[PDB]
Amino acid sequence: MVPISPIETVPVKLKPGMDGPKVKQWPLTEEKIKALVEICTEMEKEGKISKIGPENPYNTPVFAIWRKLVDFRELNKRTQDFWEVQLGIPHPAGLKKKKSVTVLDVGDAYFSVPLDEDFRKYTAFTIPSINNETPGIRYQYNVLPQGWKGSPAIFQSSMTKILEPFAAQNPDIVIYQYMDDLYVGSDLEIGQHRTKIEELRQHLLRWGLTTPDKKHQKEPPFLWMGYELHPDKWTVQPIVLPEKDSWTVNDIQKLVGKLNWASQIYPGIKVRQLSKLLRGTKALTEVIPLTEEAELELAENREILKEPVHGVYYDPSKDLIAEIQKQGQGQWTYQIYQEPFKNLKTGKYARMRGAHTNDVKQLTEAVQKITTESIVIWGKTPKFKLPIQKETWETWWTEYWQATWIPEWEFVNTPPLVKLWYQLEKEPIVGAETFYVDGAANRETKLGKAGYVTNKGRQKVVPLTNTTNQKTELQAIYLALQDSGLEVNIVTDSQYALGIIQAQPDKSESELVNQIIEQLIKKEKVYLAWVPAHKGIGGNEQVDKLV
Amino acid sequence: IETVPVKLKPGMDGPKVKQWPLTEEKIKALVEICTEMEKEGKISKIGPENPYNTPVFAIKKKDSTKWRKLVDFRELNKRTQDFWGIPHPAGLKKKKSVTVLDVGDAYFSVPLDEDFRKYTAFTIPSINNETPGIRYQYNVLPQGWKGSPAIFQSSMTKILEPFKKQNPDIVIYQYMDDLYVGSDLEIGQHRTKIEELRQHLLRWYELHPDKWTVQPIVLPEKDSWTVNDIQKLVGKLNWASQIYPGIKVRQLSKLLRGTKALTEVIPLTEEAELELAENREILKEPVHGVYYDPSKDLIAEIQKQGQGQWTYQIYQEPFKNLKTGKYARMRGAHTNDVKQLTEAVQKITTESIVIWGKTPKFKLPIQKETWETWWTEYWQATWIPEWEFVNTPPLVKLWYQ
Ligand SMILES: N#Cc1ccc2ccc(Oc3ccccc3OCCn3ccc(=O)[nH]c3=O)cc2c1
Repeated sequence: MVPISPIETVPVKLKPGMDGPKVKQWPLTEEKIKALVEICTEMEKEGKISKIGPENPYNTPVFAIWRKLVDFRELNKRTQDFWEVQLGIPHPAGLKKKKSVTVLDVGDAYFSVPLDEDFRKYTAFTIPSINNETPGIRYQYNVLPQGWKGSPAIFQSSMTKILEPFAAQNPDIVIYQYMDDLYVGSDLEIGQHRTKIEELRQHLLRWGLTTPDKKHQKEPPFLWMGYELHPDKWTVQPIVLPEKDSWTVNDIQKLVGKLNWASQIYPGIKVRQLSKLLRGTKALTEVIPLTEEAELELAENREILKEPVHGVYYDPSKDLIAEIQKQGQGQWTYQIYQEPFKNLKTGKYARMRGAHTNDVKQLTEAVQKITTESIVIWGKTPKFKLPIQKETWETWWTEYWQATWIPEWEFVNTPPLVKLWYQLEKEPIVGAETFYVDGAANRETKLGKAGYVTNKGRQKVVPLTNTTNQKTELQAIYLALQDSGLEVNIVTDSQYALGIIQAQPDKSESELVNQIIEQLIKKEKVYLAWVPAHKGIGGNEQVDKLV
Repeated sequence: IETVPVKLKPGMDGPKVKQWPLTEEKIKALVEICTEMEKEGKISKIGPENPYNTPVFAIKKKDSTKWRKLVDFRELNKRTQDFWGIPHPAGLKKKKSVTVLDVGDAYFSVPLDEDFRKYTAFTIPSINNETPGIRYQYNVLPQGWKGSPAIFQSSMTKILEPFKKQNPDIVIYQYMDDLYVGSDLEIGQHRTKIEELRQHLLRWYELHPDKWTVQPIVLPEKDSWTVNDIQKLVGKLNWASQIYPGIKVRQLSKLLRGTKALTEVIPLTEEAELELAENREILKEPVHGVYYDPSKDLIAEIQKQGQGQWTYQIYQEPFKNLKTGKYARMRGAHTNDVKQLTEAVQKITTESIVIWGKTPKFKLPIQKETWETWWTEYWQATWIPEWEFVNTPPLVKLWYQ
């Protein structure tokens, strides 16, 4: 008998201040009991478990579905936290093409790895005897139990520790380790490849690990985590979109999820109109009707998902390029590729929740997102193609009050183009009329007034119902914009309005702000000045709108 | 050579903090560095039984192409027990010149308390989560930890004892992995003394605090004022009234009477000139009742003035500035706002360390996502401060300009 190498155990403790689980064993049918007896007998013969004495206070419930099922939920609640390596998953677009790729599954997976003996007494469970006229049969685990909290992490770390020297001794081949499967790859010849596969499974066999002896049970394409992995390309598993004349909130969530999943390779996926129906959630049962926007959008989604699209794999010797397009209504789409027309992957960005905004900011945010994603997947920042002129970006970031940056990028001309719709003067305008504006409102009656007086004698006051101070202060400025020439100076005491306008939105949720913007767009020169209210500042008339 | 027992604060588990993505080159740099450190016993590989994690990344200091390992020990620091205290050298800021030295390599000589080592666990990440990250833990005193200088205080005292007994006029301060040395010598004599001290540390960044002071509030001096000029002036004075008690603007506001064109010149009345003069006299004096409280946080606000110019204020209570300044230094940052901001934050933090012996909480004029995406690309400092993000443009921008 060849002395296979042992495996050092991972020391495991319970959470501090807690003791091992003790739970009452469930009553079982005689059939179930017999089945469990046979199974546990076979397992004990294999060495996965061992009988224990009455001394052990701890117990875990066991069931039969034959296959046994040990409910370790309580122990999991009482077991220590572990370091999980499954946070995030490898994205197929990040993989590098290999001439040969073989799959070795680890049959006899968790049961080939020993458990820390000091912890085995906490995994104890009992089998109810027939008619309970004898003491139940007591067992404990000697290996990693299925369903236990610490099994996957310990298994992964152990397998890594075993594989490390072989990997170091074979830099010319790449080995990926995922759960109960190992994926080996190489740019070598097919014979040398199969040979090194045999070497690897031998090396694994040295620790007493078994791999498929026959021709490997799985071959390309690989169906993995919703992906299809072909030799020369990758894509997603076929979409499933339910069609029903009555939609619930949960169905909307599932549809949104599947569309978002499909959007990583299918360009032009839009999900806004269907996501707007997820306001007032937490009720999974409901009937939500469709708008024409949502129906046309879903029809367009069925239009894009009509024919299959494939992404390619990553070649480090070629540059990484990300191109962005504006779709409207705060929607943005992007493609990451190296060769033209051959995408590595695609995606979308939706603007955040805010009262005001402009295109340049959203573009910046989109770029940040793509940058982070690209650093995750390929470990580098891609060169960007943006629908914005160099001069536009220049003016924007030079005059913007916040600090802002975009990595290396070039201008691609693919309308709509992102542009600055208006720019405020830095200095008062000579020969331009000066509108002193003001607005006020009564907190009780919600009645107010908004208006202006100018240097040329021009005046206006307009009475308003159902309005607030902020609204009247905006309305005054809007009035001044309406009744003035292509060049105008405007004096206000509204820190609110000045803040809004200095934020430079091209679009807003407030119709009044939108109208002010539309006014600013039509203007040639606009200087917006500010003064403190109620300081007795001449020309600024609180007395005109407070009547 | 003898480990001192270190615990955490009551009711606090060790830090679990997500490791953020790194570029391939930084990953490779960290792999090389950590391999070497492992070969030197400074760190050791750990298993899955360790849940704890602290962020880590790579940088490049001034005048060096060699990558460096920086660990974001912020969470661990605030979760680590308070270590005891040496009163801050209030004369350090009063000195003519101060030179900062990196004494981090010294810490790796002293071993870390065994039971505590599991809290310093960190992960070298992998691209695309292909293989599980390389997990390490520290065996010796880690750089960036607040306990490392506290433990090494005795040793550092013993090492710097002869130099202190030699030059009583030289002030020595220590913060984290940095040693601040103040004096009143000449730049050449300064550099030679620094070589002497570094050689004294071997066998075992010129900064001039005098060229930096606080800043007053100045008003324009004009022969002729337009309506706009007077409006802005009134705005600024009105703002400054929140700080200085006796500021009055009624006589200047009296000039604005009526509705005129913004570009129209208004001659100042005698009362207006008098009022303006009084306001000047008031602004020349310092601020009433401004004290420092060691039990209160330091807050720093930074405004972008454009053209590579930046203004900043350090305070505790609003309108009670402890320090003000204006960073306009341009090195290689001309086309990048974020780099400028990062260097500004570093400089202000350093000044704060020199004056009070602790870092301020920043209020950065940048979107969270942008800053979080790029700030590690331009960070040369061994420490890190805390920061928040102001999304609303401040009106006081030109009032510090
Ligand atoms: N964690 C993880 C994980 C999960 C599933 C995987 C499936 C296939 C695979 O494959 C690879 C395994 C080792 C090295 C290079 C690989 O893929 C490069 C691209 N590729 C793909 C499929 C194919 O048939 N041919 C190819 O060239 C690696 C995998 C890794």
